[PDB]
Amino acid sequence: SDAVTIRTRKVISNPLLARKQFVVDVLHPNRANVSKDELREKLAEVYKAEKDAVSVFGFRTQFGGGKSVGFGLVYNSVAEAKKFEPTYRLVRYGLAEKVEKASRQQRKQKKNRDKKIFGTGKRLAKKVARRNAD
Amino acid sequence: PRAPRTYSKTYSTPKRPYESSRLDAELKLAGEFGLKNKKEIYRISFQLSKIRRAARDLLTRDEKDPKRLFEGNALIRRLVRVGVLSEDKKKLDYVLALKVEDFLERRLQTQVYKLGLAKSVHHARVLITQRHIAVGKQIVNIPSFMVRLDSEKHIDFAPTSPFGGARPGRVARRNAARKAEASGE
Amino acid sequence: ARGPKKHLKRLAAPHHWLLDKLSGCYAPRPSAGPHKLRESLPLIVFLRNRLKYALNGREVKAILMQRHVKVDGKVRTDTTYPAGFMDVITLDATNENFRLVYDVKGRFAVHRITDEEASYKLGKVKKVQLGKKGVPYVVTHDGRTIRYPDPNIKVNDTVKIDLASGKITDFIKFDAGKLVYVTGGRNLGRIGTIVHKERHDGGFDLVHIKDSLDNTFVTRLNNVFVIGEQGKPYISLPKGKGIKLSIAEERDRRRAQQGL
RNA sequence: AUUCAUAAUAACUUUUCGAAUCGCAUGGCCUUGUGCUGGCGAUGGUUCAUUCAAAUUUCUGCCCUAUCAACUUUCGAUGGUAGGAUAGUGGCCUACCAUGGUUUCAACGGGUAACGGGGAAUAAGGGUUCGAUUCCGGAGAGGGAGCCUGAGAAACGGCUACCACAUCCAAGGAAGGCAGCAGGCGCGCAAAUUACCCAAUCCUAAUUCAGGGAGGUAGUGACAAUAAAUAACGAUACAGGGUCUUGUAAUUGGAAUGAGUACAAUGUAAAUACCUUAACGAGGAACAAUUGGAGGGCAAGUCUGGUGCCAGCAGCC
RNA sequence: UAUCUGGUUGAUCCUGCCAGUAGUCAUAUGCUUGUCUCAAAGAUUAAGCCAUGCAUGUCUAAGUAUAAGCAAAUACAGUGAAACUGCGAAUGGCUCAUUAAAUCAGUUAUCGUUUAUUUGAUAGUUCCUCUACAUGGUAUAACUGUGGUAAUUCUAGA
Repeated sequence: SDAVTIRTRKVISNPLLARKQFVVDVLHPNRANVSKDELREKLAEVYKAEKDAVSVFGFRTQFGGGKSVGFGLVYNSVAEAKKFEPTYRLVRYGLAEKVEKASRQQRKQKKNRDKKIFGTGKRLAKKVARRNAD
Repeated sequence: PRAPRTYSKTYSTPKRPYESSRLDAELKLAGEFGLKNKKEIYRISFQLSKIRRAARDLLTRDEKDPKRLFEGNALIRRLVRVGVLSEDKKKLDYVLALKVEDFLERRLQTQVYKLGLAKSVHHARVLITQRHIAVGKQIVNIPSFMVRLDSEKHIDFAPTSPFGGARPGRVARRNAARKAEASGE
Repeated sequence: ARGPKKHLKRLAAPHHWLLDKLSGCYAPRPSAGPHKLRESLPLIVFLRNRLKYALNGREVKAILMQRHVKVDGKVRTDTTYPAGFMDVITLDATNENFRLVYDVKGRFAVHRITDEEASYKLGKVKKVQLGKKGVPYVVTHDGRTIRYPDPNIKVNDTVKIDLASGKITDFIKFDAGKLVYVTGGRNLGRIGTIVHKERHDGGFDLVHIKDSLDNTFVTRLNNVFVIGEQGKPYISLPKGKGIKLSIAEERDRRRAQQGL
C-alpha cells in the first residue's frame, strides 16, 4: 500500500465546549482498515493537537473496502479534554483508569442488606457478640 | 415501549396459480433473463401493479389538476430516470402500456451482459455475486440493482477482482505456488 | 391516574420537534414554565437537534450548567426549560444571539440576529386587569406580567418588553393595515395584513388576513399575533418572509437551486 | 353577559403571613469604631397571574336479544325551598312539600367467549371480519371495605379489619401478596435467560457527579418481513439447425468466489455479530435442498415390480 | 381493478348447497435449513398459585459534623459513614377481570372550582403608656454505655 488520506468534512467549531467537531473519512485503497491511533496522530499533526488531546469515536467501513467514514472531534488544551469527556472513552485512550467494582447483583444485594441495619450496627455487633458469648 | 420499524412485502402470488399460458410465459422470462425463482417476476408485477394503479387514479382525476400535475410529473420523471419509458413518451397512456421485460431490461445482470463483459446472463449473475462489478466506484453484488439511465457509463471491474488487476485470486495463487515449488525446483 | 405525568414518550411529542422515531423511546418532556409543552421548544432539543453543538443529553447538561445559555437575559440551567415563541436565547462564548420564530412550513426556525435588536421582545398582551391594591397590570402570552401600563393597551394586542426591567416601550394597536404573524392551526407560520375581523359573540372571532401575494385566508383570533405596521415589522422576519409557496413552485425553485 | 376585577365603611378571628436561615466576595465612608454602609447568589414566604395538571361538564355517536312491554318511587325515583357536606356545581344527603321522569324513535331487563379509540386484514366499489397487544384514555393489584401522610392516593414494591389461601418456628408469637424483571409449578394446541450495563433515550433527588429489571445490549427465537449461494467459462468427439449455432459425453482443462477457520483493526459500557481484511479454505458418494403432488378441477404416467383371493382358462409354467 | 372449476349427473336446462383456489400484521403444528438486514414473543384456558434474587432512593459554594472515621486558621473551615431536616416514593412498568350511555372519540364549559412545582409581579404599618434584636427556649435522633426476645427492617429503660 502507498498511503491513506484523511479528509475532514462538516467542521463545526463549538466554543461552548472549546472543541472542534468533524466527520473524518479515510481512503485506504489497499491496507485493510483504519489503524485508529494513526488517525489520532495524523489529526494531531493536521491542526496542532497533541494526540492525547483528540478523540475519534465513530467509524464504519463502506461496503467493498477503501473508504471508512467516522466522527471525530478535537479538544484544545488536554485538561479540558479530560474535563468535558466521558470516562469510558478516556479509559479507552489510556488517559484515565478503569475502576473495578463488584457487579450489579452484588452491589444491589449489599445495598438491600444494609437497608436492614439502623445506624452503624456497632450496638448490633457488640450485642450479638455478647449474646452468642453466653 | 418502542416504536415499530415498518415493513411490507414486495411480491404477490397470482390469483390462478396453475395456468399453462402463465407458467409458460414465466419460464420464458426466466430463461431469457436468468432468474432464480418466480419471485422476481412476481416482484416486478407488484411494482408494475402499483404504478398502474397510481396512473389509473391519476387519470380519473381531471386534466390540469394540481395534484395530477405534481404526482404525474414526479412519476414520469422517476420512470424516465430509471429508464423504463423512452425519452419522448412522457405521457400517462404510455405508462399504462408498460411491460415486464421493459423493467427486467434495466437490471444489473441484463446490463452487464448487454454491455459485453459477460457473454451470458447466467455468467453475468454469477460474476455479480462474486463481487466483481463497480458501479461508479462502488462494488455491488445485488443482481437486481436496477441501474439508472445516467450511471450506465460507469459499470466496470472493481479495484479488487483480478479482472481489474490487483493481486490475482486464491486458485491462481496456489497454481503459481506449486509452479514455483514443484516445477521451479 | 393518581397524580401528574412526568414522562413524555416518543410518538407523543409535538410533531414539529422533528424527533426521530427510532434511536430512543422517550421525548424531552418540557418542564413547566412560560409556554405550553405542546407549543414550546426545550433547551435540549434546540441545542442538540438544531445547531448540532451537543451530541448526547449529558453533553448539553455540561454545556448548560457551565452557565452559558441565557433565555430572555437570564441564565438557565435546566435541560428542558421550555423556550417558546418570540424568545431571545443567547449564547455568550460565541457572541451569537437567536430569536425563536416559526418557519414557513410550520416548525421552529433558527433565526440569527445582531447584538442590537436582541435586547427586546414582543408579546401579545392577552389579558389586562385592575390588579391588587388598585394597580393595573397586563399579562401576555409568555407569562410576563407588567404593572402600570398605558391605558390604551387593550386585550389581544401587542406590547414590546425589552429585557432589562420590563418597562414596556412603544406599543401597537390592533386593526386593519397591521402586519400579523400566525402561530396555530393549519395556517401556522404565515405573515400577512388584517383586512377584516368579524366578531361572533359567544366565541372565536375569526380574522380575515391577506398575505403579500393576495392569498386571503381566515384564522381564529387566538393564533393572530400583530407585529406592527404593514411593511414595517419591529423584528427581523425569518428567511423567505412568510409566503407559503405551493408545492409546484416549491419544486420549481428547488430545481432552480440545482445547477451552480 | 354578572352580586366581576377592585375600592370604602362597621366590626370579627383558639390572629394566617409580614426572613432569629445559608454560601462566596472585602467594596465604600470617615468621628477610625473592629462604627456606619455595600455586592453577587442560595433557600423560604402571603396573594394574584402563568405552567403542569385535576374534577365535574354540553351536543352527537356504540354488539346481539321482544321466548325482555312496561320500567323508576316502601328504602330519592323527577322537581321546589332551605340546610348540611364537599375544592366546588348538583337530590350528593337530610327536613318539609309537590307527582313527576323514560319508552315501539325499543325504555327497563337479559347476553357478551366487550375495556374504548387511533388502527389491521381484505386491492372494482360499497362493504364483511378483527383491534388482549409498541401511541392516547380508563380500570385493577387474590376479594371487598376503610384510612394516615401529602399539592396530588381511597395508594397496595403504605397501614388497619374481615374472607379465602399460605409461610416460620423454641407452640409463646411473628410475617405475607410477581396482572414490575427474570424464573418455577399448574393449565393448556399455544408463548424465551434466575445474563451484562446505565454507554444511549429520558426520569427522580439537596442534584453536572448518585440511582433507575424505565430503558438499552446480548441469549432462546423459521411469528412475520427485506436481499439472494448451492455453480460459471473454455477445449475435444459426435448429434443436429447448418459455412456459424444449440445438445450430449463415467472426455478434458485451467479460472472465480464465499460458506467456513482466523492474525489484526473497526465495532462495543465491555464484549458477540455485521463492515474491512493477513494467511487457509471446491473437484463430486464434494460444501450432496427440501416440501408437496401426477383420471378432470389442477401442472404433470397409452410407467415398472412385488403381495393376497379367484369354485375363470392352463396344469404346476 | 372486474376470469372461477368439480359433486348432484341418468341424455338436457336451471334452483341450490357442498368441495376445490387464493390472501391473513393469524394462531398452532409436521419436514427441512446455508447467508445479510430486520425481531414479535404466557393475550386466548387460570385476573391461577408462587421458592429465591433484584425492581426507590437522593448532596451541592450554599440546612444540621466533636464519627474517640480518613486526611492535612484555638469556635468551625478539607474530605466524608450514620442520623435529623427537605424532596421524591401518586411517575413508571404490567395486565384487560370488571364496565353496554358506563368507558371512549370529536366538540364545548367552569360567570361551578382545587393545584406542590416552573415562570412574572408582589409585603416601610407587628408588642407598644417599663421590653434580648450585636439575635429567646426546649428538646431528641445519630452517638456512649445497660438489656430482653427462638424469631421480624422487634425494640425497652439511662
